[PDB]
Amino acid sequence: DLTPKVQVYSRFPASAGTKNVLNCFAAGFHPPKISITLMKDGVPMEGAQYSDMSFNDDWTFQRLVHADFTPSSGSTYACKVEHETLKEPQVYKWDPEF
Amino acid sequence: SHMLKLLHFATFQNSTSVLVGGLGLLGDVKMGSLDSRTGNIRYYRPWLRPSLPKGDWDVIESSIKSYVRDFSRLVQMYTVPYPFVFQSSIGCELQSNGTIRTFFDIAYEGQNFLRFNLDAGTWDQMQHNQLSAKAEHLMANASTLNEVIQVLLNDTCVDILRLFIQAGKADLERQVPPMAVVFARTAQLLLVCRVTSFYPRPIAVTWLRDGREVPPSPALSTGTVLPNADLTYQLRSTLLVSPHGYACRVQHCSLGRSLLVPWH
Ligand SMILES: *[C@@H]1O[C@H](CO)[C@@H](O)[C@H](O)[C@H]1NC(C)=O
Ligand SMILES: *[C@@H]1O[C@H](CO)[C@@H](O)[C@H](O)[C@H]1NC(C)=O
Ligand SMILES: *[C@@H]1O[C@H](CO)[C@@H](O)[C@H](O)[C@H]1NC(C)=O
Ligand SMILES: [Cl-]
Repeated sequence: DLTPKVQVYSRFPASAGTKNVLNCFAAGFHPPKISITLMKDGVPMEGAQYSDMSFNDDWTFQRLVHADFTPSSGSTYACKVEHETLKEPQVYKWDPEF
Repeated sequence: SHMLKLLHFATFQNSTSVLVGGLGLLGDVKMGSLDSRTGNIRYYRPWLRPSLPKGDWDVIESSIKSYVRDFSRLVQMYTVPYPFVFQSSIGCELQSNGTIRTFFDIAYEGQNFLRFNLDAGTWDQMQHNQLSAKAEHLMANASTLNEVIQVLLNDTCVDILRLFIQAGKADLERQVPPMAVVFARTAQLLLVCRVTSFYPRPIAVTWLRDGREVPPSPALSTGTVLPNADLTYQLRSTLLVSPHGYACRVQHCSLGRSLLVPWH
């Protein structure tokens, strides 16, 4: 099996009170079954949309999850990932610079 | 260069249960997919359906659905313990040359397992184990199917490709210019060039020190390209420096002329 490689990043350079999109991309994993949840202040973000599961030329699976958001000072954003390679769900915080 | 690619995958959970998915791609433009519950094909681009008559679509759908169904049946009939995953990647590529490349590969547990040989019209065993050896001999035995696969790959896939290049030319030729910012992270200082919004995917992001390209070393990381949801892409590149002038240079076909972003 292969553990997912996860990046969390926004569509545009973020700015407090300016509309944006938060992206969580999981890749390089096998088998394809995986949960990916975008989180805000410890709770699942509303409005999340899931790309079709796909795989790359070297057979590893990948998936893009995205939600519209307006980052505010004081909120925290993360992507939580469960996959059979992980003993527990892994929380990847959004670094608001990325 | 253009490519039409059909992707399929299947997790066999037990002897009676299999979760299938599939995707149709024209370069990185998603043409459609397989409804993992009903198995009906979904069409994502408006130029697709009118590009061929209904009867052609009917034959394409029925051949896709037979492929998927027969795949699952063959595996269950001839396999090795549950759970496991098979994948297929099937398609053709046209160079500007006019040169055709075809491909029809099956993977097993994420590694090449069987590969079609177009000229001989047979199968190459890709894993050095009994399961792959069995699969190769089984598929070697399907002479007639293999004759038909040859035509599907070399004639019908290519013909449909040429037609899709024309029908979907607006998608294929779509361009979106990159936007780039540069900022520094505490470290030595780590300079970051973050580029987003670009389409198509090929791009070249390099660092200049006094107008001069910084050579590769472990001080310079260029990251991996990341997708956005609106079919544009993002890249980050970094340079460990010591507090010379620095700028990030972004070259992209949407620009003809490059983006030059100084570090301040
Ligand atoms: C196969 O898998 C499904 C779903 O996980 C289950 O409902 C079904 O009864 C299984 N069959 C056997 C023989 O265990
Ligand atoms: C594939 O197609 C071209 C004609 O368009 C032909 O010249 C070439 O020999 C073909 N290869 C095979 C294996 O059929
Ligand atoms: C292929 O066919 C031969 C002869 O018709 C048969 O004896 C053999 O078992 C077949 N090979 C496989 C893997 O089915
Ligand atoms: Cl977006």
